[PDB]
Amino acid sequence: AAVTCTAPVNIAVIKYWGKRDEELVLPINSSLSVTLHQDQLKTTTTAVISKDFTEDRIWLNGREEDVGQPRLQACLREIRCLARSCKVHVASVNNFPTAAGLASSAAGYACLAYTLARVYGVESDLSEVARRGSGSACRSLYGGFVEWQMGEQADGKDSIARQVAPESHWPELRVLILVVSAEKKLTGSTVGMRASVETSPLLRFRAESVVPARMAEMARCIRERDFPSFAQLTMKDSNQFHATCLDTFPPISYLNAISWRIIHLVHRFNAHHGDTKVAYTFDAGPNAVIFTLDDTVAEFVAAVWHGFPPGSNGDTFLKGLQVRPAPLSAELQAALAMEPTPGGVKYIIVTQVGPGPQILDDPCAHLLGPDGLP
Amino acid sequence: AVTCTAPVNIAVIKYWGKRDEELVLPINSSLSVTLHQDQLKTTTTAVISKDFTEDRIWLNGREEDVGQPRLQACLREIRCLACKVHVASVNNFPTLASSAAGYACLAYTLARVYGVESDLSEVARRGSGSACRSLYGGFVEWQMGEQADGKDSIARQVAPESHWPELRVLILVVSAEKKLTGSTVGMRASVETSPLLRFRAESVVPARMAEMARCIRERDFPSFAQLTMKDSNQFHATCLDTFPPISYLNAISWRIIHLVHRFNAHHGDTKVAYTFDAGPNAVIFTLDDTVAEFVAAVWHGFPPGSNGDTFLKGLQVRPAPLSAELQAALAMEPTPGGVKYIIVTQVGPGPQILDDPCAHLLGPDGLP
Repeated sequence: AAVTCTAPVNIAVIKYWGKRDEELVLPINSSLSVTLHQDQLKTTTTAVISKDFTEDRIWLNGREEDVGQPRLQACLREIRCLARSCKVHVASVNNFPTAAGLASSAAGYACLAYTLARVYGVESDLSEVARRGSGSACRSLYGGFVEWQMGEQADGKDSIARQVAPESHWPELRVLILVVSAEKKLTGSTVGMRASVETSPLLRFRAESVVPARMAEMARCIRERDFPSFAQLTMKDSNQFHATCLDTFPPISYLNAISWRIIHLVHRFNAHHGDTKVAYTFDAGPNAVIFTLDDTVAEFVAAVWHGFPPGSNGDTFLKGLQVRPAPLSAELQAALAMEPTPGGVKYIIVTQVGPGPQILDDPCAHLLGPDGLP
Repeated sequence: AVTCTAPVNIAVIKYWGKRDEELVLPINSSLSVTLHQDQLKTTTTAVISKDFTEDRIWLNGREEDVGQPRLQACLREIRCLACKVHVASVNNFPTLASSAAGYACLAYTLARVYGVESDLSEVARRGSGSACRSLYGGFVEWQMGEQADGKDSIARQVAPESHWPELRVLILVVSAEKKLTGSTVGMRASVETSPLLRFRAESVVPARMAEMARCIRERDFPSFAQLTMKDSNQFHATCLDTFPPISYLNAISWRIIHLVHRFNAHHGDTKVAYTFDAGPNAVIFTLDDTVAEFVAAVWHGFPPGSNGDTFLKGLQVRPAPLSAELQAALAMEPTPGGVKYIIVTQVGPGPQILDDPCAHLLGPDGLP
């Protein structure tokens, strides 16, 4: 009998950047993230076991990756090592474009750990299982606001994930992913964070005497639902992450011209309202992740539309949660003070805080057919 | 009736952030290289108007307000060292640190007009922080100082211009737009909001000053180059760690950066270095024997158009035809017009006194 689950992606507000152990995958600092809603973004994963299967084979979007990959190996190990009816088959897919944003690896391994976890009846906490596949994958194991504890034990056993606050905790929070125009071939995050660790004297200071306090401060902002404090912290930590990339040698560059016009749009927007109503955060690419409350989504989206008009359609420019087009104040439009960049923004994914991985209950949803694919 | 010229300089260990706004005192020391006045220079003529209504000043032919706070502070400071002066200035700096070159020249000229003993570090610093590093030639240091009265926050020569004859400097003037944030306001903002800047000044800069000095001393280019690049990068990192964040590097800046690393990688050695100030313009450091090839690399990366008739300025140099291997290694598609032009210079001497009677920027009045 096949089993199928779905998993979410998550956006780090206190960024994870740099490993202290590349083998067990342990971070030099802890991280705090927000789980996005599977209604909008998700990874579907189907697993089936045995009958003396034609080995262990895993499918992703179509291409039949290899089980030899050191990452899958480590993952397949943890689950099987935790199993205290042999061969396994897995097929997974997702609904987020490879252009969309990042955090696709985490989601994928989170769903992998969850699906297989229950293909063996593993009731245990499988953070370690997902972590070995993808560091930040453990944060996608719970819904709402999740932290990835760097861990203190060299055996990488306490470097797990824990919920800071459930989905229902902040019903008003909203998340926007602004997929920007970009050609620049980006350096990978695994390869790049390694170079930052080997060469960035500022990265060492960030982890030793900066993050710990920010983690605590951020957990506090979430419990109290203090947006301005949440927003500020998020921007300063996004900025510091990219700062350490610039301090790496050779320097790394993920933000492009569009990234900056957006950064500047957010600060001008906030200054006009004389209040921190919007926040931005960037991962290892130029796409912008925007955090804002439900009551300010429409006006802010109307603002990006003004700054980066798609060039007639409106269709597919807004995806996910429904946003009603709002008009722009003349004073607000002036405060933005920025000539438009047509096409600057490909499209906008609108979502909210979501739950942890889900278990499906429809046979028609299984990804693996009565044997293979589809 | 005195005319002088002063040079600009490029900091290799960046000065960024003050510990005292009024006295212009840094939170860390800095080291720069004095570029030759044969390529870039500010000319300043001061005349003690034995009797004219107030003090007047002209910059490139346009009269400015002698009431600017920095100008006055500079005036009071030197006028202290010892009357009723008229000043005129000009420079061949197309619209970098033209400000430091300006006060170093004003302080040096007036110093001669009033016949002030010596050491204009403080007079210059009060006009523009980095100006004090333009009072000496070669490789100069701006010691941050231990005294709160800031009398020991001055310039100190690390080596004369004759020390590294081979070193060359290129200034790639890039096409840019975004109204840049001024450096005074920018760095003040950094000191108030950037936690990485504090760590930079407390535990990084000090040691880097020592190694930079050691690289110059031993003419160890590759080490001098890497450190220069790492510090340019850390400066811009603390700018981004500022809240709101500050951005000086643009797309062309990054292409040039990538170009440099690729060039070095192809040759299996650090032969070129870049450093960026509060703007997207790139300052390149490289030895004399590799400028021709690097110039050709830039030309190929950013073709000037009109066969670059006015693409190369300063020290004459002909690009070296690029090999097919080098082009493939740089792996960069063309960016026509990316670089408006390249200025070629080298290490130069401190400010100079112009003995030619025909050089005065103003006769017995204040006009051409």
